[PDB]
Amino acid sequence: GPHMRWYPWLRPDFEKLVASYQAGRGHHALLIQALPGMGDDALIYALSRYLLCQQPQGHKSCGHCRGCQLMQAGTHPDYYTLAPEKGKNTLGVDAVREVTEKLNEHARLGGAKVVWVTDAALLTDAAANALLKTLEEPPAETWFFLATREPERLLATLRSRCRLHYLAPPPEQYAVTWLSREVTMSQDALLAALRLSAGSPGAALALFQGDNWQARETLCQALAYSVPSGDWYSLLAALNHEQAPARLHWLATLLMDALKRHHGAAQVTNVDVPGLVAELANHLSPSRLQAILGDVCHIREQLMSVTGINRELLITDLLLRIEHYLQPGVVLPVPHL
Amino acid sequence: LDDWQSEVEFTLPQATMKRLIEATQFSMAHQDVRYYLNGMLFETEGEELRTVATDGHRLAVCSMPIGQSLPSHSVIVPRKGVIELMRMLDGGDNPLRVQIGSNNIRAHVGDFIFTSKLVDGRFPDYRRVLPKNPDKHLEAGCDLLKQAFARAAILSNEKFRGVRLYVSENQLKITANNPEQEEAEEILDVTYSGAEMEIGFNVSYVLDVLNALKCENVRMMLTDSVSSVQIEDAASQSAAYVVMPMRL
Amino acid sequence: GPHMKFTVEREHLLKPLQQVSGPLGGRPTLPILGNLLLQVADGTLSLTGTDLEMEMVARVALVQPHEPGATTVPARKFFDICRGLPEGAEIAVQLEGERMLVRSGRSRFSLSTLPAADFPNLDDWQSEVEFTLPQATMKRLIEATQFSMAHQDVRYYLNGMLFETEGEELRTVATDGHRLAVCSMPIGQSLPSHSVIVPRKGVIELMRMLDGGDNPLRVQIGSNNIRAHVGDFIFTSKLVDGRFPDYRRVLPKNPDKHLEAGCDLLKQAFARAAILSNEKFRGVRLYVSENQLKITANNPEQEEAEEILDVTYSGAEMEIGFNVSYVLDVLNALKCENVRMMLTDSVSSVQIEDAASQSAAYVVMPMRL
Amino acid sequence: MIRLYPEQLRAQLNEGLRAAYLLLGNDPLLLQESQDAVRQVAAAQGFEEHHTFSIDPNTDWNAIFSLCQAMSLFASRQTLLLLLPENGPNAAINEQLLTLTGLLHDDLLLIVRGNKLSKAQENAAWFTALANRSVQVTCQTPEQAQLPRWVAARAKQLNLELDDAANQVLCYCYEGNLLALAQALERLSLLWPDGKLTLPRVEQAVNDAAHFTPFHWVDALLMGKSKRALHILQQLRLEGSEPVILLRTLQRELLLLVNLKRQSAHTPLRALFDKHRVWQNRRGMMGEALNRLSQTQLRQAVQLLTRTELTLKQDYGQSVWAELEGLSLLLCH
Amino acid sequence: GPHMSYQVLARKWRPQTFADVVGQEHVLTALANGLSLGRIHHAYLFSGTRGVGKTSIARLLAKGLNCETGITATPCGVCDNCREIEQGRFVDLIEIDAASRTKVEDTRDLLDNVQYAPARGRFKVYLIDEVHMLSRHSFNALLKTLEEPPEHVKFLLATTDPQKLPVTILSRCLQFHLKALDVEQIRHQLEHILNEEHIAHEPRALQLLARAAEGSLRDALSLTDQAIASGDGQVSTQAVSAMLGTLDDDQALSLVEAMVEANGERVMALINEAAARGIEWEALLVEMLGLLHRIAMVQLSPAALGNDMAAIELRMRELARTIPPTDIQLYYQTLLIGRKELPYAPDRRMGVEMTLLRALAFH
Ligand SMILES: Nc1ncnc2c1ncn2[C@@H]1O[C@H](COP(=O)(O)OP(=O)(O)O)[C@@H](O)[C@H]1O
Ligand code: BEF
Ligand SMILES: [Mg+2]
Ligand SMILES: [Zn+2]
Ligand SMILES: [Zn+2]
Repeated sequence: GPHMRWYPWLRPDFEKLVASYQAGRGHHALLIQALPGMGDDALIYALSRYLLCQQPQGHKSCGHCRGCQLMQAGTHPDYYTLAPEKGKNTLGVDAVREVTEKLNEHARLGGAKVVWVTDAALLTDAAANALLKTLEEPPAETWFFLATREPERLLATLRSRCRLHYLAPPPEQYAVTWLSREVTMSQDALLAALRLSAGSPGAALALFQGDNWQARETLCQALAYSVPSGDWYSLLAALNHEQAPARLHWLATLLMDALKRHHGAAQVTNVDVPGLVAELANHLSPSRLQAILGDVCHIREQLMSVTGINRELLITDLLLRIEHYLQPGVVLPVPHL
Repeated sequence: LDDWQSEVEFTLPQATMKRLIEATQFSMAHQDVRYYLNGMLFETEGEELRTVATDGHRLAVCSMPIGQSLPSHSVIVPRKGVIELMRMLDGGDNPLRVQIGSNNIRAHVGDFIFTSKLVDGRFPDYRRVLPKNPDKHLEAGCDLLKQAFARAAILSNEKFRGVRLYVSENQLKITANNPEQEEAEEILDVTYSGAEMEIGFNVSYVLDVLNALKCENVRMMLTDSVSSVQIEDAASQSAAYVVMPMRL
Repeated sequence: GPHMKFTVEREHLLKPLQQVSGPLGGRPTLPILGNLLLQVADGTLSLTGTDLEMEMVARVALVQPHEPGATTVPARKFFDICRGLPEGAEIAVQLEGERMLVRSGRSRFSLSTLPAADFPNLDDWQSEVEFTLPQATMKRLIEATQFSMAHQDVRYYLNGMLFETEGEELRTVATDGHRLAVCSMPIGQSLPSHSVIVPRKGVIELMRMLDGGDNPLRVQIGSNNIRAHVGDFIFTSKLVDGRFPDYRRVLPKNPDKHLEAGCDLLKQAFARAAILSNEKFRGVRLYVSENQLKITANNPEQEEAEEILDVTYSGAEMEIGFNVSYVLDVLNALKCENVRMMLTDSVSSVQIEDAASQSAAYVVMPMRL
Repeated sequence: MIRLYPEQLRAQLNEGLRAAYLLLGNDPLLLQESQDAVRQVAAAQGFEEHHTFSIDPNTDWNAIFSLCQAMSLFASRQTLLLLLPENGPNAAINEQLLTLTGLLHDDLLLIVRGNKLSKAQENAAWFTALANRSVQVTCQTPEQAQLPRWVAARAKQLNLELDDAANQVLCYCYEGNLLALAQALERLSLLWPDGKLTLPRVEQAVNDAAHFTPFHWVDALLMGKSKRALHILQQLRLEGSEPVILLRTLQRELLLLVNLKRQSAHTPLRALFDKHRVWQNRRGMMGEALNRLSQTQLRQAVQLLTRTELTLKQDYGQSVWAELEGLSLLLCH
Repeated sequence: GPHMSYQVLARKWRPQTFADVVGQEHVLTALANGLSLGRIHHAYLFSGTRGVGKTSIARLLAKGLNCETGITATPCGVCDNCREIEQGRFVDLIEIDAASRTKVEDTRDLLDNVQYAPARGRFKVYLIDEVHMLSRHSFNALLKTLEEPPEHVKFLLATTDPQKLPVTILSRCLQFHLKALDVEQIRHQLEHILNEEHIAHEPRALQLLARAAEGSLRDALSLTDQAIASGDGQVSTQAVSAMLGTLDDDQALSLVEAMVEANGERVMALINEAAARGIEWEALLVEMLGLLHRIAMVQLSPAALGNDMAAIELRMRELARTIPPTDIQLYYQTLLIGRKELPYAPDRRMGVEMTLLRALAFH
């Protein structure tokens, strides 16, 4: 939201990442890798505020000056943001083109010339290759920042120019404590939120304050009828909310916990639904369970990658295939190639 | 906001600035790939202000004394800045207080304030561009050349208006062909003291140079059928022009 | 083929080409519409410019032995070469078959040629009226009637001027929205009754080429072709058909309020009221009282303009809105210092005649402000 | 504000006119018929000048002050027409309409066409000020329940004596637009000026309406006729019908069919037929569609449909027609 | 003053002469001999993976080609033209990023440009980079100027991958496949750089940095900058190990020995501990793959033990003895496919969990 939100565990990293700029040895580029809602956005914002501030205070930005006063108004003439338009999802060549053509001119306020790409994975590869020159060899006093959920999906070249700084999710107990201070409910839900979100406290907050949690509950209840009866089709309404990737991820997490329960493991992710875990283990055969988990992950990938795919057809075929697999006498697929 | 201190300060007559800009404006790049070309170089040294403009096929240098001791400085002002600078200054008022800083330029003209940001970078030197051993020379009245080239440019190609110069002792000749397989040819009586030479120019830049030269007599310097031409006032050395020729 | 030869001085060649440039170029849809036609007749050169509805012919006098023949040449390039050459240099023009050779001084040029692509009869009139309207007559007539006529209007016939010759006088009328113009010029010749509509662009071409207030002109007006012989040169245009409103039905509307007095004072007042006139509804309010006029304007900028004028009046108190632009054109084309103004109603046409003479009359339908 | 129906507008037009007119609806046949009926009414009342404007996002204030200048005092009486954007009035025109509502004269008759608008759009002040002055016409396309009655009445105003079989086939072939119903009715009337619409006469035309998408291609599969739906697909590919639309039809219909297939073991057929609120004329085919195609057939069909839609989506398009007819030939078993 | 006199090593240590280039002797030799002998081709296409030197070799070639001191394989580096081309302010070397200039307007602009005379150098050279993403129209318009240009026009093409080039574009230009830099070459160049810049280091961290960057010297320098940013401006084994998050052979062998004996509970507890320490999962998978490779080598011929470390080689020898080759092959294949599917996994940790739990399939 307004200037986003600082996150308490982020303070160490920023300090390190500002030292390299205090000494003047700062690499112009930077590819911050951080989970969604982790808090990398606040880090990039605070960095840019320090960089473009005419008087950089020790570890702070200014205290008082116009140089970042224009930053707070979000109207600095050097500070550029590259985010896809609210009505679109792919960052076009045109915006990066405008930013890079306007970079060759001098710094308006006599300071740095800071750029920022809001999310690098959204960059079209044509835009990435238009931005390659600007990243590799920028003009003097030009800096960059980028944010990625993962770096491996980026273009082979763009990350090669940049430093791959990493944001480690906070320790499990600290994250649980912070979320408990923020949101109040049973710790099983909080552990499920953190482990589901791969440790991103911001993503756990989004899960709680977002409706999905209740919808998640819905799914659990639906499975509570499906697995004892072998009637999975009735899950359709639960798995279609334009959140098919996230809901399929929750389903795959449940199946992971069941397969863990087979090879009895001390820790599993879903701790709010142990009875569901036990039931899933009881009814389903391990080979069938792994084939079903593979199909769930495959469908989630197919939905996440290709936009414009029909969600209803995919999920319906998935549920029919699962129902087929629960019938004895079927040959299950195995990952290969 | 606190104003930026200036490292280059001077004051100019409106006539001098207008002459410089008219002399070099048609000679600067538009959206060209080389970022440091889309602008005008304002060199200053001694008591002389010099102005350089290039697009890879053209070069206008205009030097005018100022009488004010000035440091050796360089600066590039982009397309829009200089266009609206020329638009801004038109009257006869003496105040032209020009301030050049590290990143921006401001010219005060009475009640109007000029503002733009400089194209960061270093301009190529013009002296390396002007041929150093011109061993062929030509002379003619400025208006005769300008009218001749305007007349011959009528039936040239549309997008790139190439013309061919045949320069010899007997006379000067210029010809033009177009995609419509139309021929135009004409003769001028320039004084030459050499042998035959064939060169290929673009009539657009030549016509622009002649139009903005604004003198009486003009002298051309030449070295080779591929090297650069150096057109100048036959009565002064305050402005020089270069037109890299055309392949045929 | 036949070959042509010319040695034509530049200055006496420019004015014909410069004049005929009207129906030349201007997005030529065909390779033949954008070119000029040359022909040799006895000791004259005819230059024909065509745009499929307006044909402009210029007669250059020939003073040298010139080979007869006709050709079609790119009009723009010919004009440019003939203009750029040094003053007073005779141009030598020859037809090299498919090419057009032209030489002058130390310069040579070649042109692409078209043998015969625009040579039909090109014209056929009826000539109901053949008045020898002298120069000064239609000069003032057309400058007083053109105004700003119909553009994009669905009523096609309102584009062209209405000519009506009767008795010894010709009445020229023009309707466009609120505004309407008419001039009754006393030709003085026993002339038959005739009514015709001429295209607006033809009118502007005739007025522009007209110039030179000395020579009587021959005007042959039919039902589909109109020809005007302006001294040396000839112009011809098509004719718009009927459905035009009768000026005898829109001019006389039984005016009952009469007013007079200065025209340039009204011009200044109208210009100063146009500053604060409604920018969306162009027009201001006119309060009419006995021997007094008041002009008021209230633009959306919440700026009020008011002026008082000494205009004679013996009728009743009135409040009439009007377009400032239309009436300002009326005043400017009236070429007079005093005007007469007849009011009928706030929704009925308002007449404005010249106080100098009845020869010039106008109508503006009032505005509702 | 007087809300009317397209047939009942004429009477109102005869009784008295309103300075502002609104035509909201998707079906353009009644839109244009109402518009030019009002226009000929105005012409019968002396209105001569008729201005029309196409208001778009490009249309703006400089595209509307000429309009405002038009209807002050020029001659006799005139009319105005506008074309509204696809989403209805925006904030850009929210003020233009307010300005236009400030000047209403008998000199100008205001006509407005468009589709249905958001309930917050008529909640604007200009609409409220235009309530007593304007008349709105409903111009949506109603359901198919009244479609045979409406088309029979229309053919009566078109002087066409339809048969029950002719009515059935003409309705069943053109459930897309009143334009199709019209063009079919006038084609039939011109071909046979007598007006008797015998089924053998009406069936010929060129085909069943057009190559359409759903009707017979899906219906033959519902009854299992391979040859019929297969020829229909051949014709669809002959005319270059968009494969994506065919896939969308299959997605929207086979899912309902799958819903019908379930619960049939533990619930009587008709209870499932009316639980889904599926059309009874469609239920008559849904019956044997469920009876013939078993659950395994449904699973295989949906699997191949998903494979096909996948391969089509990432720009491969690996013989979409071959896989579509494969779907058909599975559904015919 | 405050103009950041410091420059990143990835650009400060860019090659400036044909004797400063690390490796690719197979192309430096050809280029230098072509410069000297009098055979120079009008279109050069340097292709190779990231950070191997296509741009640098092209820029050195430009430096040599239009040097005023003849046309030599050794640019002087002190003249004007060398200095501007090094700075990139030369008029006749024009940098075209093919991602931007792919519309027909820009290609028409380029074809208009090529018809004229140079300005300062002998040759006007267009360094077009990332050529493999010019729109088909751009390539078809560029064919003529790439085939038979004027005398003073030469083209230098740089591409990240030759595959996307229209094959006809390949055929008209001179291909130079820049080989990926070997780990030894990268480590030696890093040693030379770090000794030159008076930065303390030790060879172990150099080997780790060379291994992490898969044959890309620019990547090696990027990791060098990351390793000196953290760890008080020095390169050390602990620093690079923490930066990469790499793990010792002991833990990966614990994983493979628990998984080869179907100790699922132990495997999951080890994964939990590894997540608690927060390792890089791809690193875990590469270590497992390496251990399985070594086990396979030991199985094949007893001579090739695990002797690079030879710390817990007892476990490796025992595991080789006690497991048939088929089972090890299946474990390697499973772990490898799982490694291929980390990006597609909803989470890295859960992707590795999927892969390991699937490896647990055999009894
Ligand atoms: N062959 C090489 N020799 C020395 N350094 C190299 C070599 N290849 C790459 N580098 C290093 O990589 C950095 C970038 O090299 P560059 O030539 O731009 O690679 P690219 O082919 O991908 O454009 C150089 O600044 C240099 O430090
Ligand atoms: F980073 Be290189 F130009 F492939
Ligand atoms: Mg490169
Ligand atoms: Zn500050
Ligand atoms: Zn050199």
